[PDB]
Amino acid sequence: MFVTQVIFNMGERAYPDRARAMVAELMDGVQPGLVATLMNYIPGTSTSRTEFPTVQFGGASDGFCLLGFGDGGGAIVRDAVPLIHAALARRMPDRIIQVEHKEHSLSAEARPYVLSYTVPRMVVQKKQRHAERLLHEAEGKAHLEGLFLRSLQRQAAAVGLPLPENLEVEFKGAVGNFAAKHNPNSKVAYRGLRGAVFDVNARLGGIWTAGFMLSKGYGQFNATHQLSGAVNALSE
Amino acid sequence: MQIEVLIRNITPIFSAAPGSYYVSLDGTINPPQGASRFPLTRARTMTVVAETGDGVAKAVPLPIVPGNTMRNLLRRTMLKDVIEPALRDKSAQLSIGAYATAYAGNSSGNPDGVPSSFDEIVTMRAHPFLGLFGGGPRMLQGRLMVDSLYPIHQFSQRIIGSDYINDSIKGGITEIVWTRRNDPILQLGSPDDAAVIEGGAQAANDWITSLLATTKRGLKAFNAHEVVIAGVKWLWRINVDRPSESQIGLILLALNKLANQRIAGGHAKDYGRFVIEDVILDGESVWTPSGVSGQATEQFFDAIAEALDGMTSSEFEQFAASAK
Amino acid sequence: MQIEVLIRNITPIFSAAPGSYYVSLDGTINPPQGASRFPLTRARTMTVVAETGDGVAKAVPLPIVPGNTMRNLLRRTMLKDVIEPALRDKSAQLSIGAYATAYAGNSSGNPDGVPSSFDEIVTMRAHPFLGLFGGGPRMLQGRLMVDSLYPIHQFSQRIIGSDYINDSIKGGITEIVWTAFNAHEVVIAGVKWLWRINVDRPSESQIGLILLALNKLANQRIAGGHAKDYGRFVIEDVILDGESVWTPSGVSGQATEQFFDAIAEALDGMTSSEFEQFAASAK
Repeated sequence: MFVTQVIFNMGERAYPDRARAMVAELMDGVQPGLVATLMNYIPGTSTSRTEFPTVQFGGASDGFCLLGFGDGGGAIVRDAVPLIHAALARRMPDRIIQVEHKEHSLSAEARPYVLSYTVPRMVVQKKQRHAERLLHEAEGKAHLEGLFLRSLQRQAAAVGLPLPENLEVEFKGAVGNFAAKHNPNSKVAYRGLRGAVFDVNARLGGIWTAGFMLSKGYGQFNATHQLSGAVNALSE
Repeated sequence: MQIEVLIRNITPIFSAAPGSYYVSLDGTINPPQGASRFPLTRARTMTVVAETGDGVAKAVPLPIVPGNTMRNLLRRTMLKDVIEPALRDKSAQLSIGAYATAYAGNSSGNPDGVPSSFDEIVTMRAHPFLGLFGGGPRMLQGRLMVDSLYPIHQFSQRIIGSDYINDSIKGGITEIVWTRRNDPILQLGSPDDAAVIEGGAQAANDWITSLLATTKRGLKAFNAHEVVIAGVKWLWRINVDRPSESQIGLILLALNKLANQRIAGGHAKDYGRFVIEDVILDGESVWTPSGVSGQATEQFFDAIAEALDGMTSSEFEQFAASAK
Repeated sequence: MQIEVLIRNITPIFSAAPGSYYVSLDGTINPPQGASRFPLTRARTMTVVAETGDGVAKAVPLPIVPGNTMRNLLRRTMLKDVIEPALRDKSAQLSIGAYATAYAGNSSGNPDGVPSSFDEIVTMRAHPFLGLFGGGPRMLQGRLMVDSLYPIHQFSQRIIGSDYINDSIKGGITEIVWTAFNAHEVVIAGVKWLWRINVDRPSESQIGLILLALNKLANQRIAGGHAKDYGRFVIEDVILDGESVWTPSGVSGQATEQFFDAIAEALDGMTSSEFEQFAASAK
């Protein structure tokens, strides 16, 4: 029902993957339970869970942000943020780290017409053949709409939010593509989409997640702020 | 002897009504639960009966300044601006009990409970100051009646009368003022600013962690308070029970020097500033652009001057003395 | 002492008011549901009694900058430009309590609620800075009255008084800017403002500190709006106790040099111990 978003103001835009790597690195050894809980690890092992992650990372314009889902997510972010703040203060002795703590109510109500919803970061590259299928809407709609529907239903079930039984979505398109890597020296990269616009006949309150593999910082979007239509101020 | 003072305030008047009333956004009094809620400080109001061009009498709230506040304002203005310089010229020192009694009507919370000798009663009542207010350990009835600052309004016609109907205001005269409280944490962006702070950025981050961990109070507070809007005209009514010339002159001097004092509340925000527009003495206007002056008022000023240049602290120390 | 400061804005002053309001494309507040309303935050508007020559006292909402904002701006300017550099020059060091107390009055959300000894009161209300603002953990009354920023308008003629009537503007003094498009009404720039400051029986040092802040006041902006350049202002005239002491270089002359000397002496003689004592919790 409640989503907690915490932003650490480091002063520079850090990509979410390196952010998660470094926050893992800072908490090595001290308070192992916090590390296991924050990294989405099975108790007793360091492996991650295939299930939807309750721990969330995102790329803030001024830094990186922690997102908790549900009471468990809220509780973990609440007892976690002082520790990561202390670690960041320890590592960066000559910079002030600022913490912004804001909560979003999560609500999804139906609506007999559609609204323009978009995201900056979709994980859509599965096969190279499907990548060229985006020229025709009909061929590429099936897997994209299926991905959106499954992502929405699984995140709703994870957060326990009621959703209508009659959601239909049609895709519009994206702005461009981008490449992302595990490490700067890694030779493995994936393709995402920026401005992937799709129309849904329902309202989405608060911040929302779509796609899969979200903990590394993909598929987060504030649907509520997008409805304000502040995307007009994009020019040079 | 009735005194009516036409007061126009050039800054909002803020007399806080006791109690934690809560407001939402867009100024809804006592909002339905669930919406955002913030503590609102309501301005002091008195319910009065008035007919709003309907003919039926009904009780409606009216934002006023309580009469006790105006009485204390008159007392303080008189003391600071008239009596205290007179005592300082003669280098006469008031005892601590005398000072407390003159400034709050009593030197302690325990009244004496016994009456006064007649000579002492008349001596204290004939005094230019103590006669007006009275008080003391043994209770004394002052000569001064101070009424509340009633705003001239369609709700005040049944109270003040139709004499000042030309200055009435139809709509409401209260507004909500919103205030914040910002932490220093937001305005730190560089350690160069924090060169004045102990421990530097490390200590600052430690303090912010303490704030997020165990403080909850904290230095962040969004709140609001209701103020009476500026420019509304007020009527102040003062009555005296058979005064001497010196007491009337003292009251007139206090009215002359009253404009230098605020009415109530909002010292930080310059609230309570006013200008005395018209002073009426027994149905006759004695006010002048300079102030309270004229041939009809010369005798009062002469009498109060003759009382001031020859007064001492003996009366005050006798008045404050307790018989227990 | 009564201090009147004249302020005009090169850029629009945007003091957003609380509450969520909606406007339409043609620009009407709170359109009917049938129209496409757009989000709109409004400027800080205070209703004031005024007349337009008819003699009818009609309350009119007037866009003003709150006196709290002016107080905070003056305090920040005073510290950052005078008190803070002076503290650095002597290598003075303040505790976090001293810093938070200086910037916001209280160091904690729970006031002491206990009276202070008169020695502390007399020592602190004579301080060049803390005496003006005050209000530590033990509630102390500062000597500074900071009025709001009233534009010189027809609707404000009942407030300023029998002065500055000639340079008064009749028309509306707020306009809406569109940035779907983020709309937020603003006061048209170039309008004069009246800034009234009264100080209760001040010392020469406090007056000098106020004058120095006014000299360096123009550096900062007004009512936030750091983005898209909102808040620029220049002071055109400063009236001290009825007489103007403002020059294009700044407040100076044969009238206000004594205040500058007194504040120089106070700054050379002030230390961090007073701030530490003021921020110290009595409990």
